[PDB]
Amino acid sequence: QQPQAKYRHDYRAPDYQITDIDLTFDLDAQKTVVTAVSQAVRHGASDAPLRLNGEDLKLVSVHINDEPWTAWKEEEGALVISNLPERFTLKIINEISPAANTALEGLYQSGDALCTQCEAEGFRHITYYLDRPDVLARFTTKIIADKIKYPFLLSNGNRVAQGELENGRHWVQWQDPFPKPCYLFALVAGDFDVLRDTFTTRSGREVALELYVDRGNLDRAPWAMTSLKNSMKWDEERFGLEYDLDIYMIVAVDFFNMGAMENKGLNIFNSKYVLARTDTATDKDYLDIERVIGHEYFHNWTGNRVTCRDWFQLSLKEGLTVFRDQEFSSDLGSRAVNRINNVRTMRGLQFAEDASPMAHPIRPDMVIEMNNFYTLTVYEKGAEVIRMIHTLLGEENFQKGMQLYFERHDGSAATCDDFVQAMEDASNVDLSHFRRWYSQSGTPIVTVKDDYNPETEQYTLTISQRTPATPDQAEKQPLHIPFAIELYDNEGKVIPLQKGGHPVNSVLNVTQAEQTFVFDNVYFQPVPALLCEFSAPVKLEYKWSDQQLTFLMRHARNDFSRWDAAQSLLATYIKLNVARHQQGQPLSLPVHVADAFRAVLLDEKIDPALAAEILTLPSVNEMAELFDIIDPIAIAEVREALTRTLATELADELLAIYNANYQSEYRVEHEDIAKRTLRNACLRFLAFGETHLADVLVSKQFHEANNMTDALAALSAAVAAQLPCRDALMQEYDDKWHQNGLVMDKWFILQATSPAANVLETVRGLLQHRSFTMSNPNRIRSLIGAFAGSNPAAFHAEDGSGYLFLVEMLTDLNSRNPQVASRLIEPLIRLKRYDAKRQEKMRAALEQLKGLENLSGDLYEKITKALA
Ligand SMILES: [NH3+][C@H]1CCc2c(Br)ccc(-c3ccccc3)c2CC1(O)O
Ligand code: NA
Ligand SMILES: [Zn+2]
Repeated sequence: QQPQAKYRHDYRAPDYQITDIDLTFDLDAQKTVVTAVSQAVRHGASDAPLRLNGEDLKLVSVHINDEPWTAWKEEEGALVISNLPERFTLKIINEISPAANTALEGLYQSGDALCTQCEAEGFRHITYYLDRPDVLARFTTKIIADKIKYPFLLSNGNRVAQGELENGRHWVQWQDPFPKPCYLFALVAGDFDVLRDTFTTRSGREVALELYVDRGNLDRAPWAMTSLKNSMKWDEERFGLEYDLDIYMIVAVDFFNMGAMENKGLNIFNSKYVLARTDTATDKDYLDIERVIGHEYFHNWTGNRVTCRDWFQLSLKEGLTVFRDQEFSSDLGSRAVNRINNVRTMRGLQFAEDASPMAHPIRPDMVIEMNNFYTLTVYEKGAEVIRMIHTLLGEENFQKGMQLYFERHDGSAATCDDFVQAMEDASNVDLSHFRRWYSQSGTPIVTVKDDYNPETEQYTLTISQRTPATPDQAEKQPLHIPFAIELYDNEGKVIPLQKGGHPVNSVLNVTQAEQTFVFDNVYFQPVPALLCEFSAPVKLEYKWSDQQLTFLMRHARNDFSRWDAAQSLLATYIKLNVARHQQGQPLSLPVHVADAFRAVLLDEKIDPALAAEILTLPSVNEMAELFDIIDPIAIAEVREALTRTLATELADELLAIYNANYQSEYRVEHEDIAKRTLRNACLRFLAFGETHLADVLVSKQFHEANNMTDALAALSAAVAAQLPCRDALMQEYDDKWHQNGLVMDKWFILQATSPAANVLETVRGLLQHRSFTMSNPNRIRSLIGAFAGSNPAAFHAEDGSGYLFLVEMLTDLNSRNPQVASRLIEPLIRLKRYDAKRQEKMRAALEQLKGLENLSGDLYEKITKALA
């Protein structure tokens, strides 16, 4: 029987608490023996039994105060112990097999090392325990292993004991003084190179930093170490927070499902977010390592010192920590580029999730498998909700709320409501209506109409809002939407906002279904910038003219507004030509639209970081969100045709800007990164010029590149334009990098996203490639996931071959690695967005998976919602 769902309104405090736990591991890959001594305290009724969670455990013994216990019974996923006193010592001994753990949750094998992953509910795969985040205990961990095979034995906290044994075994004991929920426990055993450094806090605490990597990779760790130090200094300056322990350890592992994990004092990272060298890593990799390193470090306060009362409160730490890593990257790098890409993700990927059968509020109300809810909504929309609080309060009040949040809840497990109340009490801003953002799903739609009265010199905005019903909620109500505006006159000068002789704040409080806002002393009919900086996560409906948008592309004060205006301009003609493609007609584009992008290329006063993003066309997933019914083949071909048209009309300007931004020296510095993004944005268009010219330029950049950023941009362009040099370049890349999995991932992504007519045939053949393996999540997502998620034109082939391919892959991964399978099934859940003939084939595919033997709960939850 598949699992029953759990509901947020059923939360009840635990009948039993555990205050301290002493763990002993006798490590072995085939068999590990765990001994756990816990000090327990009963808070519930005297006749309530102790219910411990446990999965795939071989129980060996159960003692209460050293007495072998007889009043216990094992049930599905639990050990139930009865007739207990109010205080006692529980001792459990059980066995596990890390070598058989292909799901990568609990204690498992990563190559030759042993490591753990315990969030959300993985610790119960190690021993019987109260595997819930509102139980906080002080841990002490003793590890015993073969010295030659496992010379390094790591756990949370500080080393407090160590010894050697006979038969070549040794041991180390660790102690972590901060109580924690078990999902923050970590253990690592293996042989590593160690990069060691130090960081001194502003108050004088010296912290030892230790980065563990595979033998031979010390020259790939310096940037990660630098990013850690940068994270520690920034948190002090911006939030006034210092690290609270003596050591900070990071371990890079090749086999990892969840990107990275914030285990107290012992983070475990996917190698993709640690290792970097200029010849193997791109600018995006460097900046991703920075953001992930920061994200995990910032969890030390927003997550660890204050954790979650229950898993429905996940956004309490993830939304706030994402917001923190966004501010970190924005302060240190380009704020405009960070915001633009964060908005592309919201519009392009999160809106669709909110328009799917899996839609949920940032604080879910119902969950079957908690691992299915580490989502764009909980993370990305969660951060937008935090940012809206920052917008309503301001930086000063916002930090006051942070400090009150920590004062009240440091050392406990809190809820989302606790956080909002702290911000409300500290700032004196009423957030009662704002709380609805936590409980209501779906994307609000904000409609705006304006009117200028020359007689009275008044400008009136009539703003309405509505949220369409979602599969999970039939009731929707208006929200508190912060709506930021700016009014520009005929010269591009900002018009002061005022009413009745008093200034009016530029952040409007849109709180009702319909409302009017009147402004005085509007001397000239203005051009509005609406929803500035994406001030709320909503869809905007305003009948722009092409001239208003090109005006904003020229005169808007904030760089984000200039990019946003260009997106609105493109959207109108993306929709035009998709309709034309469906009727067999070629692309049509007014002359004045191409000229607006010509002016961007030739504007010497525009930040090249911004110009590069305006010259980056929306992705196929961003384009899909513009349509009621997705035609993935028309979207893909219209994107190419638009690229070809602009490449021909702007050929001369593109080549000039491309040559002007050449850089002989390669530096990982934001100004250098910006020029390089603008150069490679021009290269995308130039690849679609005359064949002989494009093939020479692309091949030249590939062979002369002194860094992987420029080499991969050329290789990507050769695949995208199907240039004659493609096959040769792709073979050289393979011949050179086939032994480096991280570098080959980029190669698989290009194969899976290729516009070639035989892409599926090539993808299937790559299942036997020397660098691919179904045992590594990174390889799976780079080839299979990129195909189903990032090549919808091929995944949605009219013959249904894409659906059948994915069914085969998921049949394997459902038994091997359900967590990775659940991420790969997401393209099938969106069937209702497509045409009826495609829906029929996709339902048939879901029905096949629905009838699998040993269907995991991960897929059962999604399949059930999809077929409803
Ligand atoms: N608590 C863990 C859960 C694992 C997880 C998943 Br699943 C998906 C995305 C991220 C992540 C998001 C942003 C930056 C870096 C990483 C994480 C890491 C985490 O949130 O620290
Ligand atoms: Na900055
Ligand atoms: Zn996180």
